[PDB]
Amino acid sequence: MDLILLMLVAVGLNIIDIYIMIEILIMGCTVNTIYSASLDNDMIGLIYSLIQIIIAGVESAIGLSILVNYNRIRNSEEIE
Amino acid sequence: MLFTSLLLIIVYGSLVNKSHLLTKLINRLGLIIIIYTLLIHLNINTLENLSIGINMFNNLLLINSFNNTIIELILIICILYVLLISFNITGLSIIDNLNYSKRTFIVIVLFNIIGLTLLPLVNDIMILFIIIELQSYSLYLLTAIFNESHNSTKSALYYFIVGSIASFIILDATVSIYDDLGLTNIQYILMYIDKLEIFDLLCLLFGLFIKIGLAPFYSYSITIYSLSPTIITNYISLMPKLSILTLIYIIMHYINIVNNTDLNYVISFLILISMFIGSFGGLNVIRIKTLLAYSSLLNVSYMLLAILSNSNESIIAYIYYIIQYSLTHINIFSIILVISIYLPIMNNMLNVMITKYSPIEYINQLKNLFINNIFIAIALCISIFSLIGIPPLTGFYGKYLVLISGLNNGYVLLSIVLIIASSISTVYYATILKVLSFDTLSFKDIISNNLIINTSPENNNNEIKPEISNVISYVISSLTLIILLIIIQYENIVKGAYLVLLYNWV
Amino acid sequence: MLVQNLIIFNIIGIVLLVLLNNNNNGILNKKSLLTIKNELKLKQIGLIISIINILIIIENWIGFNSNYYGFQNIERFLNIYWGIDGISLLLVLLTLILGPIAILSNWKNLKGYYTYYVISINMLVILMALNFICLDLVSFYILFESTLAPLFLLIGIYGANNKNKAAYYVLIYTLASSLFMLLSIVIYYIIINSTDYIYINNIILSINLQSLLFIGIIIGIAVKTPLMPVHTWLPTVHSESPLGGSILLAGVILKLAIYGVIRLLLPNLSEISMMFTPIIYIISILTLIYSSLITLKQTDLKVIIAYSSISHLAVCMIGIFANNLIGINGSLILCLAHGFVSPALFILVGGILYDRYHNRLINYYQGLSTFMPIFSIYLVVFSFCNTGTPLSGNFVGEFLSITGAVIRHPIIGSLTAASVLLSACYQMKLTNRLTGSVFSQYLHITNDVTNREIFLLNWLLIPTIIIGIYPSFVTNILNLASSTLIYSVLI
Amino acid sequence: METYELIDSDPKFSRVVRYFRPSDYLTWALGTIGAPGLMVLFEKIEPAKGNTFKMPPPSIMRIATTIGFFGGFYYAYTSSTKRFWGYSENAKEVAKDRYEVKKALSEKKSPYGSSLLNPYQQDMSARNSTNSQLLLAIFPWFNVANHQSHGIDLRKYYEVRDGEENWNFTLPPLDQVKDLDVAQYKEYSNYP
Amino acid sequence: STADLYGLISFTPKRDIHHYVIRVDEVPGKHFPTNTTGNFGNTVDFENLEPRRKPINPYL
Amino acid sequence: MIASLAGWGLFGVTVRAYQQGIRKVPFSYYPLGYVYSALGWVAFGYGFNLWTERNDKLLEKRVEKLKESRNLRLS
Ligand SMILES: CCCCCCCCCCCCCCCCCC(=O)OC[C@H](COP(=O)(O)OCCN)OC(=O)CCCCCCCCCCCCCCCCC
Ligand SMILES: CCCCCCCCCCCC(=O)OC[C@H](COP(=O)(O)OCC[N+](C)(C)C)OC(=O)CCCCCCCCCCC
Ligand SMILES: CCCCCCCCCCCC(=O)OC[C@H](COP(=O)(O)OCC[N+](C)(C)C)OC(=O)CCCCCCCCCCC
Ligand SMILES: CCCCCCCCCCCC(=O)OC[C@H](COP(=O)(O)OCC[N+](C)(C)C)OC(=O)CCCCCCCCCCC
Ligand SMILES: CCCCCCCCCCCC(=O)OC[C@H](COP(=O)(O)OCC[N+](C)(C)C)OC(=O)CCCCCCCCCCC
Repeated sequence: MDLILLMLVAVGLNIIDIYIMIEILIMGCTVNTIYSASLDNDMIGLIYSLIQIIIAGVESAIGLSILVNYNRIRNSEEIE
Repeated sequence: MLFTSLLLIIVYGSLVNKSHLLTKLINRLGLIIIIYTLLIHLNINTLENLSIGINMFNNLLLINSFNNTIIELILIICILYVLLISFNITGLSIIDNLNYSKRTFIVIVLFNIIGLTLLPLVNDIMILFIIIELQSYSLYLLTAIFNESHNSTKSALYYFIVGSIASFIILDATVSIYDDLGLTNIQYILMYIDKLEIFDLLCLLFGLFIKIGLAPFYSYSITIYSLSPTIITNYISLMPKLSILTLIYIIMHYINIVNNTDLNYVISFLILISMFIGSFGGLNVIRIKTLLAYSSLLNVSYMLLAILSNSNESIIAYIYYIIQYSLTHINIFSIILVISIYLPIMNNMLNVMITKYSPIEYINQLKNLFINNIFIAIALCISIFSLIGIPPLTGFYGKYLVLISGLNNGYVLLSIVLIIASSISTVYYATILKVLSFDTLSFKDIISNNLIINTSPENNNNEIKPEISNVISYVISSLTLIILLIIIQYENIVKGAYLVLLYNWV
Repeated sequence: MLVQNLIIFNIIGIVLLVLLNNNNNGILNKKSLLTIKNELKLKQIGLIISIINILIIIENWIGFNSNYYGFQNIERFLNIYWGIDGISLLLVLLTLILGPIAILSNWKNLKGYYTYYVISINMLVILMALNFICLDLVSFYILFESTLAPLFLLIGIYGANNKNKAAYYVLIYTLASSLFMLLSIVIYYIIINSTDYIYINNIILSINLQSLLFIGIIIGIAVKTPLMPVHTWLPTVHSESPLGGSILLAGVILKLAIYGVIRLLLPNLSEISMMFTPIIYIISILTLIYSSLITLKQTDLKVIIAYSSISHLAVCMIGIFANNLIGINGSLILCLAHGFVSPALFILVGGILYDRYHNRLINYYQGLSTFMPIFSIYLVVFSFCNTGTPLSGNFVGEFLSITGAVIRHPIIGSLTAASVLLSACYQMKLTNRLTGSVFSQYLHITNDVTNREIFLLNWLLIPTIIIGIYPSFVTNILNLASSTLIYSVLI
Repeated sequence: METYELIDSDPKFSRVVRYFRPSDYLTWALGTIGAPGLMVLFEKIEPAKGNTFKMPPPSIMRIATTIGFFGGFYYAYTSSTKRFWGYSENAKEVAKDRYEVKKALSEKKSPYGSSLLNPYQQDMSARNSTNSQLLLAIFPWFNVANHQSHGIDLRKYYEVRDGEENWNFTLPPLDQVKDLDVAQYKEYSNYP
Repeated sequence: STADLYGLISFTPKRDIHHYVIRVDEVPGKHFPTNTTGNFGNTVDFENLEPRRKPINPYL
Repeated sequence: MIASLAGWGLFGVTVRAYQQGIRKVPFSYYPLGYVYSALGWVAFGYGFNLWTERNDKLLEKRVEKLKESRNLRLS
């Protein structure tokens, strides 16, 4: 069911919904890293997992700021 | 030098008052920083010492002669770009003040230069993910530096989403390699190069192919380059390719150890499509930056053929091609920024709107450049004929060396296709030359008192006032003659490329 | 003492013209004295430069040994080796001779920018001349395609109404085809590590690889001679390019394909050249026959001359691919003779009639001998030279090329004799119309051929007659060089 | 390849600064004043605003000197480092280094010096700082620890070279020198 | 001479899974942050370590 | 080496001369610019010659090892 690109329907029809999809996709990689590190008893993989969480948080902030300013520009006359 | 000086500039810029003059002088400070960085790097890093390859910072980074050459190229090209914002490009306040409006312009560039230089040096999958995001985030900020521009913010929104998906693919590939092997250091992974899924590295390359606008992911790159300001498009369309292509060559160098034929075919398939879209795509377009975006896609495809072959001749071909293409890229965008002073002023059909961010936006805005400035027009013609591949310009030798690597490794189909694509792309390349000069003899006896340059006041009616500032005109003059007169020193330059080794030794 | 002096002097010549004309361009609103009389003092300097270029090769000609086998005047310059043999020496002289002739043709018939035109013409003459004295494939290709950039701008700026279409045709036809020749050159540098003339001539490659290399090289050559069916660009370019551009294109550029066969095919791909010879003859014979019949239906005056060059160079291709000395010498003789008669026909059509009436349609002209007797004398004489009438160099070239073709292939090579009839059919039908009947009702009486146009016609006619009556001036130089190109094992 | 004797693969920050030649301070001073000079030079080449020369404000001159001060020191630091690495002529540095090491050995003191870092941290610190000068132009990182991974053998300091006989240095065996790995694991093999 | 020179440089030596360059100069595990002596599965003795493979410098 | 640096200085004059045409000034405008331009590329030419001379030494040393590798292959 994945090869027919079923996930393209589960994503909503708003720009912020695309942002949510990216966070979920990146979160799946981090969960996989924790899964492998825990089985191996490897703290190096848990270091990688922590880095992925911190880096993904930075990505969300930058993307939101661009989207905030993009919404600001349209409602920017502010004559009142 | 970069990191320490960046912190000082960050604090200093926020302390002094907000003004165009201080921002321009701060931009010159950034120019000195990059120049000092180049001097320090050249003092300690040499080609001979780095031939073996030296690990750094607990083997997280690995520098060799191949990596060092690109870093030196990155610093040099960044110096030429800062000259645009550190000096006048047209001499007119209404046009030039855009570069001096944003104080964080030089700060964001210094952030990206750190990412660009460290990316080819990555030796761990963890630091690979960290650095690729460091470079990607800096590009998003630079694309959105003009936050009062609707197109600039829209492009950055597009850039963020496409790059984030590519970063996820890159992260997904590295995580899958860790699951199979449990190791994060690349050199440790090379011990198991014959026991890991080699198509996981193809997933890694797919993320890198997105970040360089390769087909089928070309569409976002063309849209972003056309909408972004010319001063921003000049950076974001060249700098990411300097570092990512170098990293792709290293990854392909490791992949060729197992020599997976299926891996080569998939990359060949993407190169074949990129040559089709790169050539036929630019045939029917009216924007100059849209035309250059297709030109960028086509030339990256030519370099990828050298990268895919990954042999001794590929090192010579790639190093030469990336250096000469960057110089041609700088020269063309430098001329485009300057020639905005020859635009006629209305004093209407098609209701054409031109903004201050992209004064030159259409190919036909280059009309009568042969009459307006014969030396600048010839400089553009030399650059365009280099992209075509007319010998003995720098462009011909780049394609000549790429063909050598492609045909030596047996890529007969791609070599023939790249030459058909070159002929097809010559059509839109020649269109630029047609606009510049083909109406010279009919418009020689014409009067133009409505040009932008005509609005510039004179000093005393006796001073010989040049139309162009000293710095930008000198850079165009230097780059044009290097492209034209490469035959004089071609033999020695290739000998320098002979000594760039990626673990060849003997 | 040749390439170094030729490049340095011409580069200094280019700089000298640029400094003088572009000194006062700084929105001075000036008048200046160099621009007086349509920039006479700038045209004169460029004309002097072309004359000096001829003297440069003459100094090396004095030391040329016709009894010495191998390249002479071997020189290292720009990391490139340069040399001269019998075949190269004559082709260089022809290229440099047409320099002043091309400049003098557009002396006072350009709308402006004479300095740009003069520099472009001299640049093209030197670049084409250097292409005959390079000693490797890479250097051959560099000069083979370097002429495209000056020529593309020259046609697009100084061209006729359809100059835009002509500029696209010459740029794309001659580049897309030459790139296939570059592929064969790249293959040589991959498997032999060198593209030197002497080095690659001694290497025998596999019969399949020679077939692939021959096809790649012949595509670039066949488009440039040109041969059917890749010839359609040439009539468009000639009918729209300026007269000086037509002279260089018809007199020099089309001869690079014949010289390319000498350097790139015969001594290095000798085994596959024998196999390809029947195919080359079939293409060239059809090129000769079809072009002559197509010329009978053309209405543009300059297009008719353009198609005539295609038929003659088909004979040159036939002669040069014959595996005997008679065919090879005749092909080289015909190239030199065509290098003078063909520009003269363009001068008569595109330089004399066009500069007065500005219309190239054939329906406007008839009975021109009534008020232009001097024009008709040269038109008739050059028409007979173009048709291969004896006492002209074209006859010597055509007869030996036909004879060499019959020696190479008695059955199908005999068809080359049809050039004697077919060439007279279209050339005389044009000349008979232009001189016969009453003077045209659509033309006003005006000046006959002036002194400047008399000079151009006379000094293009003189070499043709000298070569035609005493071709031993040319044969003696060529005999030793041409004998090396023959491949045969008689036992 | 111009190669010389290897002194220290990871020289200490104090050792690099102490071994500065007079030219190293000269290049440090030129870097300090060069950056303000370049701002003057850039204005002379093309003024920031207008067509006439205008001196940059003193606030720009102060920050430019600070940038040049760190830039000059980094250049000097790299030049001195190559002498320890052997990439540059270091006969002056070899003689000074050998005298210091022999003096420390004669006192039964480690040439590297006592460290607050345990055996793992000393090795870890060396891995982070070794060859980090290659990226000193990108970001700084210095060896500010007394670790024992310097890529040399203390045995080569026992042989007497020319001009060192008059030094009158007596060298005890390495196993009797404090703060050395060969003289620490006496009771336990896993604890120094 | 030029043809001979280019043949040497342009020749790419064969690489496979049995012969290729790995840039590791030492064996890890001599010191761990804590609990260095684990299940005694580390059989590599650093007191009797054989000489490592050294990288080749063609310019030296 | 003087002829080499003379050529580099000649190249620097060409760059300045080409700059004058771009800026639309007479070629005698500020003649001191040619002195600055020539000396700038002389400094680049001096460094370029050192780069090429150093590269020739490195190439020869590597060629020796390549010939040894080729001899083993041809046996
Ligand atoms: C002697 C000298 C010879 C020199 C030239 C040699 C090459 C000659 C090429 C001959 C083929 C092209 C000439 C004929 C094509 C005419 C196109 C055409 O008539 O219309 C386009 C056609 C749709 O037809 P339509 O738009 O409705 O036009 C009305 C027709 N009654 O649209 C179509 O249906 C075309 C099919 C769809 C597009 C297919 C594209 C796939 C790739 C094609 C090859 C490109 C290879 C490029 C390689 C480099 C780039 C990878
Ligand atoms: C053999 C090596 C030669 C290489 C260098 C040649 C000179 C380059 C031009 C610099 C000077 C300049 O641009 O000057 C312009 C000159 C002078 O023309 P003008 O009528 O006075 O100019 C008009 C000004 N008016 C109207 C006020 C008088 O015209 C040229 O452009 C001629 C030379 C270029 C011809 C070919 C162009 C494409 C080259 C592509 C290379 C692959
Ligand atoms: C192997 C030997 C190769 C020889 C050359 C190959 C054919 C060259 C055609 C000239 C085109 C030209 O001139 O481009 C210009 C022409 C303009 O057309 P126009 O004349 O104005 O009429 C048409 C315009 N209308 C209808 C308005 C009147 O635009 C084209 O056609 C654009 C497509 C050209 C692509 C050429 C790529 C060739 C790939 C390599 C061979 C497979
Ligand atoms: C209006 C203007 C129109 C155009 C006019 C053109 C006039 C040309 C001027 C004469 C030049 C001259 O004489 O060059 C000669 C000099 C000295 O050569 P060498 O040191 O022996 O080098 C060896 C030369 N071999 C190999 C032929 C023997 O080379 C130069 O300096 C080269 C100039 C740089 C060319 C650009 C390519 C190199 C870029 C390096 C960084 C990437
Ligand atoms: C040792 C190596 C460096 C060379 C020494 C000189 C450095 C420059 C400082 C002098 C002052 C200056 O540049 O002054 C500025 C001048 C003049 O500009 P203008 O437009 O006439 O100004 C108008 C002034 N009026 C009104 C009086 C006329 O600009 C130039 O001449 C530009 C060329 C820069 C120097 C050459 C650099 C070459 C680098 C290329 C190598 C990769």
